[PDB]
Order: sequence, then C-alpha cells, then structure tokens
Amino acid sequence: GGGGGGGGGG
Amino acid sequence: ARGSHKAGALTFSSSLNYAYQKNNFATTGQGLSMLNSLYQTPRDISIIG
Amino acid sequence: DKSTDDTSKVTYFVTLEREGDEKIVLEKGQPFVEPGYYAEMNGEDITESVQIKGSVDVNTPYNLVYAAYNEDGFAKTFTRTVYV
Repeated sequence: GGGGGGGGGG
Repeated sequence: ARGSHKAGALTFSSSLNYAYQKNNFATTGQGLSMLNSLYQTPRDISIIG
Repeated sequence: DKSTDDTSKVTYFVTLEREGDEKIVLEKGQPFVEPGYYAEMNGEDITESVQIKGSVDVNTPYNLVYAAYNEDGFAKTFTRTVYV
C-alpha cells in the first residue's frame, strides 16, 4: 500500500 | 590479474577479478534504532554518561 | 576533549512505614499515645529523625503529620488525624 509511520511518546 | 598476449594476427587477453566486502550497519528507522533513540534525548541529559 | 560528562548525584530515599490507624478518635481527657512509626534510609534506621508536625489537644473537642528527610531534602510523609 503506502507504508505507515508512528507517533511517539510524551 | 589482467594480461594480454599477441602472437599473430591473433591477440588474446583476459581480465579476472575477485572482490570481497563485509559491511555492518547502524540501522535507522522509527523503531528502537540508534539515531531515532539518540535524537529523542532532553537537552539537559548527558548522553556519554 | 569531550565536554558533557554526567554530573548526577545518586540520592537515597527514606522509607517510612506506619503503625496503627490513620484516623483515631478519643474521649475528652483520654490521653494521646504515639502508635509508633518506622523510618529507613539506605538501610540505616533513622526513626528518631522523624518529625511530627502539630499536636492533639485532648481537652478541646486534630491532625498530625510524620515526615522523614534524607540527606538531600527528599521526604516521605503520612498523616494521622485524631478527633475528640
């Protein structure tokens, strides 16, 4: 498809 | 090794090569990698420590 | 030459446990006794260090705070309310 990122932590 | 020879009229040459390599990489990416882990460091924290 | 060597100190917290009840109720004139307490800092008993803020009048129908401080300030506390 189109590759997914990931948000981090805070 | 690369050699030629002439005897004629007729010439024959030959180039032969072997090439090795061994890489090790410091992986990148959004996961638990070395750089993505380095940049996520507060400005007051001592890395080398 | 590098610059940013860690500068931390390792501080050791106090461990303060409780004896008895949190709330306690008595009748006018029935004296207040100390239920007790236990305080520990780096395995060294420091219970004699424990400060108790406030008091409890037995003849006026009261909350007491017990604290223990280590060698850098960081405390461990708990309350004991008493009524009459």
